Amino acid sequence: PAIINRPQ
Amino acid sequence: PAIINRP
Amino acid sequence: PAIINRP
Amino acid sequence: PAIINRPQ
Amino acid sequence: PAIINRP
Amino acid sequence: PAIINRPQ
Amino acid sequence: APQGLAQFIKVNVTLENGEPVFIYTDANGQVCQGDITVTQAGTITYLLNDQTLKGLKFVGVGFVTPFDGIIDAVTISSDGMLVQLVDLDKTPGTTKFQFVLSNTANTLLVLSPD
Amino acid sequence: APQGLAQFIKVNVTLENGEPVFIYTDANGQVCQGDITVTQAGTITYLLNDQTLKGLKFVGVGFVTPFDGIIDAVTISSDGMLVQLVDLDKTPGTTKFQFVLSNTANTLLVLSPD
Amino acid sequence: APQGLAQFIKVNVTLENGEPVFIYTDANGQVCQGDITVTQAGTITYLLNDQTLKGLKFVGVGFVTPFDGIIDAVTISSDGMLVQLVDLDKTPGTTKFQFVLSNTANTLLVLSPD
Amino acid sequence: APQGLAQFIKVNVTLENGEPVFIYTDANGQVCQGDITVTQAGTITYLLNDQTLKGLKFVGVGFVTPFDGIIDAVTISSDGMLVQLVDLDKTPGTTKFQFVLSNTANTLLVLSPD
Amino acid sequence: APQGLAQFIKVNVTLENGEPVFIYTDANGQVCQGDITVTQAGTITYLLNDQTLKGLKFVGVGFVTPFDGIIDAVTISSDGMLVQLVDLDKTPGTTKFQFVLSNTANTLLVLSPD
Amino acid sequence: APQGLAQFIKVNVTLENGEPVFIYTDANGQVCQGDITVTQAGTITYLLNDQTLKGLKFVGVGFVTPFDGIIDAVTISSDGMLVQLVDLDKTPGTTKFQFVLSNTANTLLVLSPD
Ligand SMILES: [Ca+2]
Ligand SMILES: [Ca+2]
Ligand SMILES: [Ca+2]
Ligand SMILES: [Ca+2]
Ligand SMILES: [Ca+2]
Ligand SMILES: [Ca+2]
Repeated sequence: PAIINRPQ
Repeated sequence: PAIINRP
Repeated sequence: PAIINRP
Repeated sequence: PAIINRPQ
Repeated sequence: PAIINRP
Repeated sequence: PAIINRPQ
Repeated sequence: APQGLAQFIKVNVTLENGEPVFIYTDANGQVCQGDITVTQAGTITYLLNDQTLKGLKFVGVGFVTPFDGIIDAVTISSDGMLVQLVDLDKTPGTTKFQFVLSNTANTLLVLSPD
Repeated sequence: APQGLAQFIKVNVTLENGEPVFIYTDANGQVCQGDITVTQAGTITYLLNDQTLKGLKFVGVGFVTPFDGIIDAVTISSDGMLVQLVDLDKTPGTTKFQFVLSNTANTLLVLSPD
Repeated sequence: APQGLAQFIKVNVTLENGEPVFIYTDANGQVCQGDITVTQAGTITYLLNDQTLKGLKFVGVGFVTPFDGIIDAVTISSDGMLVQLVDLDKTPGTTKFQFVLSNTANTLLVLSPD
Repeated sequence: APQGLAQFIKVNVTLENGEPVFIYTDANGQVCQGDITVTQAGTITYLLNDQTLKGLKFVGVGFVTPFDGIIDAVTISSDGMLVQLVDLDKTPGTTKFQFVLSNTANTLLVLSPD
Repeated sequence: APQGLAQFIKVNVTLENGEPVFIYTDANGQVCQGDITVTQAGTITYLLNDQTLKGLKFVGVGFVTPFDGIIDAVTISSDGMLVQLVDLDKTPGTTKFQFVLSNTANTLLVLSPD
Repeated sequence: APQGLAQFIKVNVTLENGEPVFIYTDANGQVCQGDITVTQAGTITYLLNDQTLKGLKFVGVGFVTPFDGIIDAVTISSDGMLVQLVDLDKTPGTTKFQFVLSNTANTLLVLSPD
């Protein structure tokens, strides 16, 4: 699967 | 150390 | 890569 | 348990 | 090596 | 067992 | 003390035509696509539910781009039933991974799909 | 899908009087007492900061009451730098644990204090 | 007593854009596409040439269809520099695999491309 | 050729209220307190008698003061049923240790009491 | 692309007077003396057929003269059922080896005869 | 409670003619033939003194007659520097064994002479 990083 | 569970 | 078996 | 050393 | 048991 | 090498 | 978010996915594995099929369910037990969005630092825990009779165990999490910085670390339980990812969510972007599992039928490693 | 909290502790180990001292710091670098309270399902991540020259590595997390249900699972990284605990918070109560570490000076395992 | 063929491939791994690139060379040092054809029972040996500073080691060979019967077994050397496949060539067809490697920079496993 | 003394303790483990209880017996089969006095260089051998149904295995011997010099080395059998300590009896004093065991019910390590 | 020869031997193990007896069979199923001649670079694969009830598994291949250059490498399957030798056939001469196996009855390693 | 004898041997390994030579010394540093006689239950401890640059480590103790009852168990330290044998001396007779070592030059196991 995938992991999507949306940083703060 | 310890772990404290409060359910 | 691949492996191709030709028996 | 414990181990107690009494050297010679 | 060897081990020799004499019971 | 044994292995015997005869090089080319 | 700063804290983050802990996400959970169950990795259900069955067979179809003799080969593994991975189906993900969420913390509600609902089928999901399996992908996770990380919006702040935290963890993602994957629990193996092996229904294959092939004795699957996690041995790690594999990446074609292991240096991309999206996931920081992988931890694994001693029984192969859990893997956890540490994601500090500093590097933006997406990474794709495949679970890596041993099996008891043969000595090939099992990969989830690319 | 429900999420939990991911808590973090840095496990700083240094020598005093020839023996280890475990000092816990939080995500802000502040010394803390080290115990963690869990109020919903989540994770606790412990990062090793070996300040010694003894080559410490985590090998697991040990419990005198390992079947008490407070902690469900332990995962460990391949490099021995991280352990993570899974706490589904379904059993109320308190448990005590000791980190278990290997070292490169001798073949004795290292424990944090009981 | 019947004998088979022992084929060989060198698995050269280097970084480009911060990530691995797998380049296969044959016994004559020539770049090759990497796939191997088996026409009788035999072996295929893969030698790791880690050109990176990432401390790569083989940990196994992974398959999305591990039960397809194309490859019978995988063996690995204790130093992670060799993997060998046993292919009795009794099942016709094609399988795809990805090398699985550990690294010393992080705790993520490395995969060659799907 | 200099020789020493070989001492023996059986580590009997049962459960009480679901948690381990360690009871030591000596080479006569008699219950003993479990502590050992070392009056010259030698070995101490501990044999696990797991009566818990939890699949206990030794994985090592843990010390809060692992550098105190009282025990020189720990050796472990491949089946987890024996640990042996090497004690050269040069450093006087007392050390306290806890057995460290894996179990098959969960991924927590088991410790004997502090 | 240069290629070599892949040779195969089955390592059949039984007991006689309670102790292991190694009998080798070739790729035709015929009893053979077990020795292999290598006339060009290649591999030799040994398949364990444990008929002892002692839970034998390969853990490696042992040599009294491990630096003689006759065998280049040993690879082992994760289930202990296969060992493979890599022999580049550059150094002429003969080497003798003993299979090394674990067993499930005790913690002694098993060796085939010198 | 009855005690036994703890015997000791240093296993000195050096190269001559490119191959290992095993030379045994006793607790007084004196060369000895290496065999040990056991007249009551006890232990024998073997300490590795690798004088080579080959990175030797014990991985176990091997027996062509592993079920003969002369030696009951083998324990090994995590660093590969010690093996200890448990000999309850309940079966009379003689057994022969070979040390089994890994090395860092190649993937062949090293054996002491038969
Ligand atoms: Ca199906
Ligand atoms: Ca440090
Ligand atoms: Ca290199
Ligand atoms: Ca009870
Ligand atoms: Ca028979
Ligand atoms: Ca040395």
